[PDB]
Amino acid sequence: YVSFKAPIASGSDGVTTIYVRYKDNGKVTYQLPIIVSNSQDRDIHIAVDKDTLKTLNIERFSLYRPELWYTEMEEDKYEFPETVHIPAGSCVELLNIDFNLQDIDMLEKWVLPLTIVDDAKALLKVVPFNNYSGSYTASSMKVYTYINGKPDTNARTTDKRTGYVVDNNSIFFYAGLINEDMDKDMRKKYKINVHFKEDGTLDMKQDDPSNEMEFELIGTPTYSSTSVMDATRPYLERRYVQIMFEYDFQDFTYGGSGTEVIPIKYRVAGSMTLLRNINTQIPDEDQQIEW
Amino acid sequence: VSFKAPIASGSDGVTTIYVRYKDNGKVTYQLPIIVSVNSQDRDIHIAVDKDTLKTLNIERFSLYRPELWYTEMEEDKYEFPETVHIPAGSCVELLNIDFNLQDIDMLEKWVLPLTIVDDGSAKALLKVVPFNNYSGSYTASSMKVYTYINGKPDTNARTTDKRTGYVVDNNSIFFYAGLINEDMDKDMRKKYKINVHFKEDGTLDMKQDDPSNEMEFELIGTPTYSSTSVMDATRPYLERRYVQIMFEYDFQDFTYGGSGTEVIPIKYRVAGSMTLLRNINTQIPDEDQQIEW
Amino acid sequence: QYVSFKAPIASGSDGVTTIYVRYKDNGKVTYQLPIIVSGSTVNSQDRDIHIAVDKDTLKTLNIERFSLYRPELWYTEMEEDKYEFPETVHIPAGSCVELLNIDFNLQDIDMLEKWVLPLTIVDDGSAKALLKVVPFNNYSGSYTASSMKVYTYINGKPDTNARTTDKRTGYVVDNNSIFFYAGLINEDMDKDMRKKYKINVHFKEDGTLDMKQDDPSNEMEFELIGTPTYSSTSVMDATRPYLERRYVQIMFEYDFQDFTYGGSGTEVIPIKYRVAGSMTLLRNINTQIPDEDQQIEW
Repeated sequence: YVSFKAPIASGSDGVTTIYVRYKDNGKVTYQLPIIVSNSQDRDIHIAVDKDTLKTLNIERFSLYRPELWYTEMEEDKYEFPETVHIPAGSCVELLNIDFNLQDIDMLEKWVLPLTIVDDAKALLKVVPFNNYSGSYTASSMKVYTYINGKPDTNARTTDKRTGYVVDNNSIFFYAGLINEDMDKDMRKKYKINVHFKEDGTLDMKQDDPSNEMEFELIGTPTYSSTSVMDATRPYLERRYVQIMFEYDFQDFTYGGSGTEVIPIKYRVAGSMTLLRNINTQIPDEDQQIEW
Repeated sequence: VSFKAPIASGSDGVTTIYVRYKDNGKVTYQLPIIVSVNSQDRDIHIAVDKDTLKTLNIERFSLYRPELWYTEMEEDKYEFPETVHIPAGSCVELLNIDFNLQDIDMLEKWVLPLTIVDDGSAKALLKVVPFNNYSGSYTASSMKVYTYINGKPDTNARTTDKRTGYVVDNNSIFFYAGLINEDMDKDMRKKYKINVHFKEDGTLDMKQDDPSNEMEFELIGTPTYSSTSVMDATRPYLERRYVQIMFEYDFQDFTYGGSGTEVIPIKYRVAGSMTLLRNINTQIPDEDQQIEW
Repeated sequence: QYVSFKAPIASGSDGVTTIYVRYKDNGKVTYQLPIIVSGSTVNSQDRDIHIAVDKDTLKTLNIERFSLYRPELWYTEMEEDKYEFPETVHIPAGSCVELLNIDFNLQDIDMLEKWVLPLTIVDDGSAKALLKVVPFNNYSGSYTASSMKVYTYINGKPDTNARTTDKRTGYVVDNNSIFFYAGLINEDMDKDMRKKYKINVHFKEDGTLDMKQDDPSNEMEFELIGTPTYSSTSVMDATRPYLERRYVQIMFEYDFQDFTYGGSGTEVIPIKYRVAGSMTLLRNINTQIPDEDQQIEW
């Protein structure tokens, strides 16, 4: 039996998360092993399986929740050999998936659905990353509601916010506590592009040119990058990226679509910190990351 | 041959239609019956499609979430002609759906499932949403819900972004007390209805719907409301009409444990305001056609 | 005639029937499940009804209700070592009711799982029962947690703003010990992650509590603050004078860390919390019924 074997096992839906680094013009290669679980010179044929991904979306999220659906990766963003040759004697070969991630919209949950048509499926959730992207701890980020023109004393918080890749040193967030799984046409309006500068200051500007959420940065946001060695595991390095910011924005889409509502102005203030666990015994900058 | 409602259907195939509650709740909804030149005198037969609605409820919500299900509108609350004649040449005709909405329980998500059984040679799942000048989705960001801890309301308050005000009659609506989930078990949910009546003198009447008042609703002070209108800066013909209600009350959540089992009620102090916005396109003389939903 | 099962309460929206069994001396307790012969005529046959465990009906329910993509919400088939019941039940000619004696051995049962005993009548000697076995003691059930404040550690000190929920479930461990999930940890989260936040609460005679984390390595960095206490009080209902309301209030304060909020896999910065306040359990007792189990109004 000929199948695929990713470094980590798939989730409850059969989707495997793969982490690819965004580098120089975002050209990066992922190596997916193909296993024969051999006295034959086998030419294995691989193809994009659009249909398995559609069936999974229906089965998991249903036709009634398309905002939660995985999106098939665009043909212009990837390339892989149609045929993989495993000579007689070998039982393992690698499928080199070459990605071109430049200008990828991380609004979508990109999946590359692969299948062995001639000797088994692989639903690869392609997650680009840089030194500033991932799941930030947002417990010190306070979101105050404007009540009678002034921010209220009572603050709302969440445990984490995702920083999505834009390029090699820029990421984006969804403003305040905006639901990261809300209607895609509506959530793209709350993107905040955050660029990491050499002097330790950040650039924070809304993605929406018309700035319908009326994003307004307060003061000069900053970031600090520090590293601690683990006590228990002495070769493990914990790398922290703390971002400190303050801004105002408005939720003008909470009523659902179509409906024009009274915007709810919010004051977002505090910090968020990203952790990256690195196994400094592994010299490769990508293989050393412990996801 | 198909149907054409003013707004396109949602993610489930259900089209929301807005019908004004008026004089004893008798209102007619004129629903276009489009053709996509018609050289035939066609007699298009319309029927209630109970089965498409049942299939949708199962497919979207499942048999295990009936509290989320759409309810087929009661036969006593609507009437429409079985046959719609579109003469040769016409290509577009209006189906007259006559509703009798008096004493409609807006606890239910009413749907009128229609189908074309004969085109005289297409479905419409109409979610009937009655409205008055005071119903819709109210902004509830200035509404604070305090939990009673050791007999006194706590300092920490909980808020939500919106609450729905459902039609009762022409000048009365209802809300679900505090932050009670508007999609919870229907038998439980109905116990938390607050009837809000808008008087001319600018004051309100707020009383629980439950005669036995099991949620121990107690109005504090006198609830008032303000109704104002502003003309838009950008679009000069657009009129923004605001209705703000100002209230304070106490109630108890005695259903959070599910059903059957008896729990310690959680008393809450609800205090603040809620505001409803209605966008009206002046230059359109009809009071229902000017609304931009 | 139709042969079926008849539990004291009717089944839920899913079709699972909740049965309450008391945790006693080494947790050995018997549940009596009646088997009924319904029909217009009198049973003139000596019927030998055959009962079996129906693994498949439970699997079908789990998939139909929660789907294959939410296994953390799934019911778990009860372990064969925790129950015993006769394979055959004899209803003699004349009778239409007999009882299936289900003998449970609940010692060391992990209440992390929603245990279901799926039963079926394979032969009526000429109907399914999905029993959700819920062990209970005098301290287990759904506690009101509105006075339980959870403060987030911001810059090494607990924040002024507190988060609360309406209820927390106290699950049976033994006859006088229960467990909770620390702070506001989701009781329906990934089970492998969920089990790490168990707090074993033991009710002592002097009115004090023992609160220790179940995880031997204490990865959640649980730290009890001061001495937690409990008070047990009773009020008689005004309207129904034989009804007794039993309250068990537990007063505690502790610190813990949520180190699993990111999902599984990638290691996150733990969020330290200060949990402080009280929780109260209500139990309604019908004093006219002398039996300690039959008197409880669930």
